[PDB]
Amino acid sequence: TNLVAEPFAKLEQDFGGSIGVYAMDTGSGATVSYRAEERFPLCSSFKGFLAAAVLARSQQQAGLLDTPIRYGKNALVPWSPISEKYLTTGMTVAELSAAAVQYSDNAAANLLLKELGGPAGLTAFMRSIGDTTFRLDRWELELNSAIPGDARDTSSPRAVTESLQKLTLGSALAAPQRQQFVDWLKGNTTGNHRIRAAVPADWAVGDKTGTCGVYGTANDYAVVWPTGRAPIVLAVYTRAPNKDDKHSEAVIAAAARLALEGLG
Ligand SMILES: *C(=O)N1C[C@H](NOS(=O)(=O)O)CC[C@H]1C(N)=O
Repeated sequence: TNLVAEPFAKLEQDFGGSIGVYAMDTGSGATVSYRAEERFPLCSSFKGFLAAAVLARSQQQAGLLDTPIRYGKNALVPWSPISEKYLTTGMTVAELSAAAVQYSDNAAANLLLKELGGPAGLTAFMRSIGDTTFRLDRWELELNSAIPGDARDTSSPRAVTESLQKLTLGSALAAPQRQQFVDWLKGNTTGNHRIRAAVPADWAVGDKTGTCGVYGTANDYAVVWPTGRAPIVLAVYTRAPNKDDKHSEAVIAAAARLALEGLG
């Protein structure tokens, strides 16, 4: 039996789908795992790892992050509020990266993906840090289709958490670039009702959300710094079997609460 798992199973049954959770206490090595190795659509959440890959490239291409990109109107797609606002100005690669992370800007994500050689390029970066699960296959907006059983544009809660740790706390990025990634995550604007809602207000959080919407499909991943303790890294993903099934932020927050509670 798995008593630790029963509250999660209860939660996803009330929800009407599947919830996937993985949390790592980087001090103790303790973990909390629920459907941790099943695939879930990435939706917008891929944009965190996208920003990381751009940061890694900027270590080896001098002035890359400072480079202005003067994109045209044909680079724009729905829900690109920052990219639209800066259309007549242009944006640096840094600014695009922060827009992708902190506002989930779609156009900014597509412009950066192009710089890396498209979804296959981001996938190759993820492989280079030892992540064999992550895959990005399509661009915005098609990557959000979230069709049950389609492996395209998916990862697992465990692989996400493991890769997040490597990039934010490990050595996969050089220190200045690691700190930039952490700062982008900390300044995220879209995650207030997800993992941030599960966390004491005095603990620092950096996160990135995803919301495909269809098939009850949404997610959040985070690094959490509890006051006086090593950081906790975690990922919460949801999906559901019917196209009209509605995602729930509350369910992502409740799952996060159970992970933090289950840790030692
Ligand atoms: C990503 O899943 N999305 C981008 C945008 N904001 O969502 S997020 O903050 O939950 O990441 C709208 C939904 C979506 C998309 N359809 O591109």
